[PDB]
Amino acid sequence: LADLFPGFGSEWINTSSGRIFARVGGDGPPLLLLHGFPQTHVMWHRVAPKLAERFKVIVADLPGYGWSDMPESDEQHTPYTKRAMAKQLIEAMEQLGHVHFALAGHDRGARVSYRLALDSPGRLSKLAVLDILPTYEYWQRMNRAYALKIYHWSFLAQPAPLPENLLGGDPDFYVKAKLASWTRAGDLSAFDPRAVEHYRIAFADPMRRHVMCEDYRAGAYADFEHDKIDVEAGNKIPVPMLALWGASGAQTPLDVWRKWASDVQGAPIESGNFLPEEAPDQTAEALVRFFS
Amino acid sequence: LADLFPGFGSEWINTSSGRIFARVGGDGPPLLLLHGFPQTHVMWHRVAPKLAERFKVIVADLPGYGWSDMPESDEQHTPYTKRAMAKQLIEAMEQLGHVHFALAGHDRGARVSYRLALDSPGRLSKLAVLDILPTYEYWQRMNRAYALKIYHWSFLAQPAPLPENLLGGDPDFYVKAKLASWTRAGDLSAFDPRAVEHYRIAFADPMRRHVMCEDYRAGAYADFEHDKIDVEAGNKIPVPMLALWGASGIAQSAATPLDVWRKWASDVQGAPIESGNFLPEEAPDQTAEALVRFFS
Ligand SMILES: [Cl-]
Repeated sequence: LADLFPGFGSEWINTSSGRIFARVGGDGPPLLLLHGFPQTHVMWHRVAPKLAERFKVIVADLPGYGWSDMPESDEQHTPYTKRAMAKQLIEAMEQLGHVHFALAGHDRGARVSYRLALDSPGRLSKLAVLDILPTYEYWQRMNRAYALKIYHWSFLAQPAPLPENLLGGDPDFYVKAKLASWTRAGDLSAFDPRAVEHYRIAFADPMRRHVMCEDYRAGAYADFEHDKIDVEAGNKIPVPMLALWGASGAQTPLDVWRKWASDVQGAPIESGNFLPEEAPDQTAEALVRFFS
Repeated sequence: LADLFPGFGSEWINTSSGRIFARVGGDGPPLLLLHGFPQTHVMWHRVAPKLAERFKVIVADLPGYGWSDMPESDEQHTPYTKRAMAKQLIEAMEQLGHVHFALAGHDRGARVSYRLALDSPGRLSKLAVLDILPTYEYWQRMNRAYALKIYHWSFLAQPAPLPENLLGGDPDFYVKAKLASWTRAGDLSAFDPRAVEHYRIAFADPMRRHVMCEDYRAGAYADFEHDKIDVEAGNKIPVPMLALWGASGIAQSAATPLDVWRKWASDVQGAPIESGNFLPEEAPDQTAEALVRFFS
């Protein structure tokens, strides 16, 4: 497996729920980057160096993902709820002495990120979310068209062992097909082959796949219920926010986030749903300018 | 594989879209029975003998299912649309000299049946649909709760080869889990083990699994569009109709099925029966009685 982060160290960070793995580089104000599904921290390999010019950049594997430990789940999928993941990553950041930091997330990591901002806004100076709407909004939008487009939200959330059993027959094909399907190009050409190998190796492990299903089960149930409480309470994120999204993938995303946050700017980028790899120069530029 | 219709004949019926396999028994008015997913004609084995006491019973494998031929599909999934399946089965019935007949369908076969009644009502004396609402009605109900409870409508409709690839690793496990999960009890006890082996063997063929995926792809697209045209036009089935459904099945999930069917048909009756989604196997005496009384 290739080292795709020149000048970055490798850290295992202890928490009460298990170790969080991170690549760490740069100096200056602290910036945490959180990947999503079906990827690992290495999805930031194209943009993290530009960020590390100006920030101390911490590129973490989500709880249960990549090389992070996998806490044992339960009947409500608790450690893979975004609330729980946010609490664990707040603990990890405290181990480094970071109790107020900047945060950017993509996909599931962006879900952790806006949940973190709702639950513990004092932890964040600035927030970026990439290629997402709140989990509540996806579910509110779930008609025939959406059930077909984002079928994996219901499929991966089916009670165990249904998706686990299916995913084990040929995991390489499934993860490579998802990676390609969600890009503008519809193939693997936006990715570094070395990064695809990281994703494939992670996805090849049945325990790692079970975590992903627990993540989507949380997304269908507890995450949705947490979001619903905020909607009903009229809670809006007060942290300055940036919403970025691939125009060919979230997509009016800024209209949606304005209902969820009181200080948000945003922009589409010509890309599918893997912005930091499909449009790394654009994405890095927007993030550097926002966080500075 | 076992003979579950002892005494019944067999036919391999030619049509422009491929052969239809059927077991044929009894004597009297013609009655066609159409199975669904993930099953074959043998799911009628517990009610078919009783019906054969009063009707000429034709127990057919759906186009692409069981031992019927599997036509090559196309970009619109045409031969596995319920419109096309109904045309094909109309041809098959004509080969037998049946141009006006009674019809009962279950699950996908019931979808073929109500589409048949919408496109070609003159072909049916009476119609029974088991364990279903119209395809349009399931999609209209699509929200979070529904998407989570009936995931396979969207899963199996994903573009090929995604579900085919997933189902190929351990097909026995998936189909046996579907059969058990959709029964009242949640196990395989409602089935004759010999019938389960018919279902398992069919599902073990990748070409048969591909057909099933095409069926659900049609169900997500062309079948839905066909249904949408009829309900937006206010078209109702004029053929006298019976709707039966298992109380624990998904046709009675977020709907009162008879009220749904009254939107689609101008002369409909029906009733729930205590059962999951496999009425003719889970509640055979009750199902057989309802059908005999209705078609008589
Ligand atoms: Cl998604």
